[PDB]
This record gives sequence, C-alpha cells and structure tokens, in this order.
Amino acid sequence: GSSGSSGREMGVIAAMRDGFGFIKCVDRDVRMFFHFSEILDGNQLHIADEVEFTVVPDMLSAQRNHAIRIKKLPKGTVSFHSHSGPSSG
Repeated sequence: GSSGSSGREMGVIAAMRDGFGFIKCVDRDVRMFFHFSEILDGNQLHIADEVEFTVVPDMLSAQRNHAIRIKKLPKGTVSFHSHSGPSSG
C-alpha cells in the first residue's frame, strides 16, 4: 500500500516450460514471457489458467514488458471466446 498501480491485463497460459511459460492475452495476439519468480503471489498456475499482472515497459531498459506479481484469477472474473486446433500432436 505504498504506490498506486493501475492498468492490469489478463490472459491464459499457453505454455509452462520448465523455468518459464507464456500468457496469451485476450486482446493481444502475443504471449507475455514471464518468470517463475512473480508467481510468488500464491497459486500453481497451469495450462489455460487466468492470471492478473500489472506489466510495464520498464524504466531503465526503457523497453520489453514483463509481468510482475503474478496472481491467478478465480473462475468467473475472466472470460473470452477462443478457437480450437484439433490435430493430434
């Protein structure tokens, strides 16, 4: 409760590689490379798990956007129609 942080985006996990993963935004068609350090929020993410992050273009690197303090959102808050890709493999 020190600084005010507004403007958070939600997305579904597209990958959880051993060490990292991806978060497909509902509005954007690109993943958001994240680290297994912001998930400290408390929640074992999983394939297709809604999450909330502030994200920022940074100040020093004046570039790249990373998701900080990753908090898994409950079922109900997020929701959006998505397509499926039926094809073994």
